[PDB]
Amino acid sequence: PQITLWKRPLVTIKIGGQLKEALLDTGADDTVLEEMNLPGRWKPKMIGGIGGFIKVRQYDQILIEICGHKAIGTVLVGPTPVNVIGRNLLTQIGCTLNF
Amino acid sequence: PQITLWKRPLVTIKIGGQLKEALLDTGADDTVLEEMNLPGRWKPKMIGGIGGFIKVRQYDQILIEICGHKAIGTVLVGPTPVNVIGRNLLTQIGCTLNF
Ligand SMILES: CCOP(=O)(COc1ccc(C[C@H](NC(=O)O[C@H]2CO[C@H]3OCC[C@H]32)[C@H](O)CN(C[C@@H](C)CC)S(=O)(=O)c2ccc3c(c2)OCO3)cc1)OCC
Repeated sequence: PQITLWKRPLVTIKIGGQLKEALLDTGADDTVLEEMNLPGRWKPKMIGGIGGFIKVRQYDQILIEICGHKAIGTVLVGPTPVNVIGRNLLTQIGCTLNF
Repeated sequence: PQITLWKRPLVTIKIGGQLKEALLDTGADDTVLEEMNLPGRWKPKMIGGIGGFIKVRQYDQILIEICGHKAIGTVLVGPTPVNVIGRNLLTQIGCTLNF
């Protein structure tokens, strides 16, 4: 599909057996999701943007489905104000910018 | 052009007659550039990112060319970690997400 950018590019994702809403974010290197108690091990990480850094938990080899497109990769979990799908997963679903 | 996302979608922009590098950022509502000198009036504003809020200078109706495509819109100047082109200008140049 084609998503215009008049409004926030919000889509439904499936992760850890749950459905959530997330932004398709070409400015995000990594994927950052709201607090959720995913199973398994993790590693601490800090990520920075406008306003500074937040602390997140890095989970690897996580399965996510985005608009029926499956992907598997690293997900960062923490007190982010918004769920963002970053380039690590956008590439896997074949997402491009076009103008 | 069609831009894949294996690397950051960085492009050259021209603003205030000066060339800069900026990130096409579908997760940003607004366009935020690092500290620079711009001609014209401005108003102080606050914007919030992943780590908190920052103070910026709001310049309205600014000419800015993005990868060969002209826009005229609002540009925020302040302590952003990187120059980001937000949806307010991505829409002007006809940019969409596609997968
Ligand atoms: C519920 C209240 O929300 P809120 O206002 C904040 O909400 C939002 C916060 C963040 C975003 C996404 C963020 N957009 C953003 O900053 O846009 C600004 C300007 O336009 C406005 O529109 C939305 C906010 C304003 C970028 O797309 C992506 N970022 C990096 C980018 C700056 C390049 C360095 S990143 O998120 O930091 C990030 C993601 C993955 C990573 C990483 C860093 O490093 C490793 O992987 C969207 C909405 O609370 C205030 C505390």
